[PDB]
Amino acid sequence: GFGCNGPWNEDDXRCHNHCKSIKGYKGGYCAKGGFVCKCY
Repeated sequence: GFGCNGPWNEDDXRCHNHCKSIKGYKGGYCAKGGFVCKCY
């Protein structure tokens, strides 16, 4: 996923910052297995 490329590399901060220039997302984090960039 976005930034979250697996449990060996969780870029919570490319995840938080794909979502966070897009109005609608205040942030995000690696949710599922370090692969899914879950944003809110």
